[PDB]
Amino acid sequence: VNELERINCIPDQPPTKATCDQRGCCWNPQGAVSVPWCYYSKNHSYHVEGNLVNTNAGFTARLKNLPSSPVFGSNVDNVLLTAEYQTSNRFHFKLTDQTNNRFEVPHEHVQSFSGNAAASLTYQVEISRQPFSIKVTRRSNNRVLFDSSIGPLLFADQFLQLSTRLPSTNVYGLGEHVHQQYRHDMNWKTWPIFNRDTTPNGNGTNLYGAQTFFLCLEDASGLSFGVFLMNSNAMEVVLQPAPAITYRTIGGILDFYVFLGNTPEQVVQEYLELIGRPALPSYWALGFHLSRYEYGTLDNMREVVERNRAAQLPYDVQHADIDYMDERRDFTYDSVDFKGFPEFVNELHNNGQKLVIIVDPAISNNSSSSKPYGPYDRGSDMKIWVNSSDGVTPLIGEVWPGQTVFPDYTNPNCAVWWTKEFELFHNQVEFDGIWIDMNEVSNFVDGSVSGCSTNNLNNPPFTPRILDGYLFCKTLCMDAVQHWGKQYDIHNLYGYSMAVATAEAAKTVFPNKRSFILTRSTFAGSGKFAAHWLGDNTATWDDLRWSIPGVLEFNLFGIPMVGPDICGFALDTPEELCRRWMQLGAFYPFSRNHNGQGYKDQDPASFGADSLLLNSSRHYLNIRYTLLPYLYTLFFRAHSRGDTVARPLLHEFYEDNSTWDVHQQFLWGPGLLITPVLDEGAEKVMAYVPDAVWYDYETGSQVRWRKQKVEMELPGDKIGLHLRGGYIFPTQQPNTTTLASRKNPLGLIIALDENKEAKGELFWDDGETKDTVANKVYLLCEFSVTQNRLEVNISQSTYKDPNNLAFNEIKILGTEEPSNVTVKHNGVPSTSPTVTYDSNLKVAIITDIDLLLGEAYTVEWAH
Ligand SMILES: *[C@@H]1O[C@H](CO)[C@@H](O[C@@H]2O[C@H](CO)[C@@H](O)[C@H](O)[C@H]2NC(C)=O)[C@H](O)[C@H]1NC(C)=O
Ligand SMILES: *[C@@H]1O[C@H](CO)[C@@H](O[C@H]2O[C@H](CO)[C@@H](O)[C@H](O)[C@H]2NC(C)=O)[C@H](O)[C@H]1NC(C)=O
Ligand SMILES: [O-]S([O-])([O-])O[C@@H](CO)[C@H](O)C[S@+]1C[C@@H](O)[C@H](O)[C@H]1CO
Ligand SMILES: *[C@@H]1O[C@H](CO)[C@@H](O)[C@H](O)[C@H]1NC(C)=O
Repeated sequence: VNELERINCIPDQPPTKATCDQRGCCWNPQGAVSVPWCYYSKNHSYHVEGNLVNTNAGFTARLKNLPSSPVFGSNVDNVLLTAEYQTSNRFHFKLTDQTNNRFEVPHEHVQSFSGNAAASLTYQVEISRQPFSIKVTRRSNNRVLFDSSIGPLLFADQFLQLSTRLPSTNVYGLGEHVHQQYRHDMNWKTWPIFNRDTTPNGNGTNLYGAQTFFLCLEDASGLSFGVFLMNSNAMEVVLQPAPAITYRTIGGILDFYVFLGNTPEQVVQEYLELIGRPALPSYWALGFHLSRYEYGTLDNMREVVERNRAAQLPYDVQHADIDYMDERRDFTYDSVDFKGFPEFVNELHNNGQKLVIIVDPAISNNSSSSKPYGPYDRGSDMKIWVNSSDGVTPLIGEVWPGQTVFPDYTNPNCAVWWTKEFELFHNQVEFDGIWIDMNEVSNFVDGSVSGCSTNNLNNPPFTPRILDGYLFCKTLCMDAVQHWGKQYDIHNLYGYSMAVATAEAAKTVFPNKRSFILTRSTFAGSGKFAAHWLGDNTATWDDLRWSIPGVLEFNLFGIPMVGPDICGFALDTPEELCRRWMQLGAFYPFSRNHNGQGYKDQDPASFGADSLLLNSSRHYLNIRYTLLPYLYTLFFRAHSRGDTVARPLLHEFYEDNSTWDVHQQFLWGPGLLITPVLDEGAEKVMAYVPDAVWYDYETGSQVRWRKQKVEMELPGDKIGLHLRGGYIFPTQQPNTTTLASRKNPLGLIIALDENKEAKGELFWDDGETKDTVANKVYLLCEFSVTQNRLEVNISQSTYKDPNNLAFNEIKILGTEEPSNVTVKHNGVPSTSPTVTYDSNLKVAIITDIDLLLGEAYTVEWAH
């Protein structure tokens, strides 16, 4: 045995020979660090009994256990393998108890498969019988993608395990964690997954969400595949240098999906097709958001709002944290410190801004006849709470307002209660979106106010390496009871179910609008309902650096609208760190400056009306807003096709192995390269310039760099922004809110490639109505440039913006002097455009032009 292939047979304790012998494993302490001293033997697990049986969907096999006696609970003697050739690029297999029904995730989007095995498979599946293994290979080149033969299948009631070899160490995904790097280097590492309120720091613990998907770039040709495990039980994922990955879960079933694609982007598309593509956001939600924990008073909140508006900061959304509530209670505001809250919301709305309020799941149980609490009263009447293990008494915990009960969002009647609570609150306070927090679910006591009973759910035979080492730590008892089942099985689905419910609520509170939902806890598929933020970070340079892989990973997960708390939640932020964080933060898909209780102000204007931080912030936010039609079109593609929005370099440049672990840079879509300074004291960054033509966004000049590391010079007031040759970027003159910006002239930036060609597109709809894509009420155009000619082509035209919008400026990068510029509208010349040329920089700008949005044009020139 090569020691890098050993599968650890004592994951639970320090290795000893007595235990090894007792478990039938192999003993060989003579390895390197982390190499398992005790590991599974070549032949001792399951075997196929009899023949495989062809089915309409695929095949089944009966697997039978070669007798080994109880280690982590009751073992499953007879396992059923069910395999389905669901599509040409998606393989599904599950391992279940032949004789007993077990918990299976009640996912809201994923459906059971009916009908027939797909034609034209890109993959082939091979099963071995003695012992059992399953292998998925790519048909085109026979590359083995999934191969469980490296280790056993373990299948006990509370311990299920399967391993697979991997064809490369280009592995990305898993969550929710702070991985620090984007690529998993595959040296020995265990990642626990169990939704938990915990700090995203350098310790690598389980965090708020549960995301089992990973993507593997097989080679430089771009060929890639992905694996997803549909299991909501506590689990851990073990990486080793074979290279190989092992999934080790303490409940449910092994329900796997394998996705193949020609590019990493196609693997993401295949995954999102299964689990659900992200919601198209409200266009306003792409603006800058400002927030903090404890303004304390409305007067304080208004002062912050007003100084940032005074500074002309692009600034669409104000969040209001639990300090707006009457004693941290949902669906109230503090009639004293937040006296006049309704008038403030009118002021926000009148300035074209939006209000997002925090809502916690936990409901105060403190209600009397003297002092009634309506949400508790109504929730109790409807009987919609999570119950203790008796199945009838609501479970009591403790969160912000004190003792609380917790909504059971898995019960359809709960969402009716939840909706009515929001419709009543909204009559008082006209919020525009909802921030759901503390939904792991997070509890200030362990399990409940009376703790947890000792039993196999609260105290299982095996516990993954979760923070604090008990399942019920800072959450509900594992034997608590909900409509979908016991908390042991569905704990990881609480935040998911809460987002589903909250989205159901938005149907009523915000009729036919998308609104905005931001969630802390997530499961696979939560991006269909909500944005995400990366949680309670800290104002340190480490946190700044760690933000990028977090953003990228959530994009792979189909939650593209993601960002951290810009400047850092915990701690006073240093000015230089906040300045570099706001530069980068202008380019996070979800851009929010948020701050913890007590710390100094970190809103941009608090640094001074004439500070470099404010100046720089406003400069880069105005760039963000200029480019919002490009960003919005990227979200349209994420929603309708499944593309990422914040994208790793390797997704566009996989042919170049220098891009495979770049994590200090990223792209917006295919064309915009963002290079932040992420080091204290630095005025340069060490960056990689991929193999393309690149133009400096601000000046339009073509960089000398191509396919190389560079020291990019970036002074206190600069972040690197380069546009890729071959791409056309739609823009719109910025303003301080998107309500206003969306009325402005549009522009095109044409970044020419080596052949003087470029392509791009623009999606445009009303920016807020739900189902504009489903109901095909939108504009989609395509731009293409070939040497002497720009064509504006209209592929869908069922929305005409009433603001009479037009392209009034075209900037061409990397061009020789155009001359004789002519504009035609469906063939008819022409109106005679002004052209300015910079011969040194090779930039042409065409003005005094009026190309109506939604109309076909040709713009032609000579050299
Ligand atoms: C939690 O306990 C309550 C009782 O406290 C259960 O409420 C039942 O709800 C249905 C209507 O949905 C009624 O028909 C039953 O009569 C209720 N029970 C009683 C005795 O009041 C609720 O079902 C429990 N929840 C779970 C998930 O088991
Ligand atoms: C940005 O939006 C503001 C609204 O906040 C626009 O404000 C002005 O627009 C008109 C001038 O063309 C005035 O007649 C309005 O009264 C005025 N409103 C204000 C400032 O409160 C402004 O034009 C927009 N600017 C850009 C660059 O688009
Ligand atoms: O450390 S402390 O801030 O007190 O509490 C954290 C640990 O439980 C919570 O997650 C903070 S919550 C999440 C944070 O975005 C909100 O601003 C806080 C108030 O709603
Ligand atoms: C790990 O957690 C501890 C608290 O238990 C914290 O003080 C420490 O800073 C963390 N370590 C890292 C590497 O961030």
